[PDB]
Amino acid sequence: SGTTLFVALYDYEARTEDDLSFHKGEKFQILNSSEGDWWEARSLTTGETGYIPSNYVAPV
Amino acid sequence: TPSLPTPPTR
Repeated sequence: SGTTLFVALYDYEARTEDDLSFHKGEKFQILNSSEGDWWEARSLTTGETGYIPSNYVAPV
Repeated sequence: TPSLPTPPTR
């Protein structure tokens, strides 16, 4: 309680080393959204952390 | 992978 999961709106294939790939519906906890467009996140599927394009997720 | 560098200014 007191936190929000995010969900992927679309599939995404990561292209750069620090980025996560994911499929539509995958759930995330956001770790840092303060440094621009690309948010640091943890996939709740894999447990991996990396950047995701913020326009590809929305709050649950 | 992914293999490409992440640009530091992104």
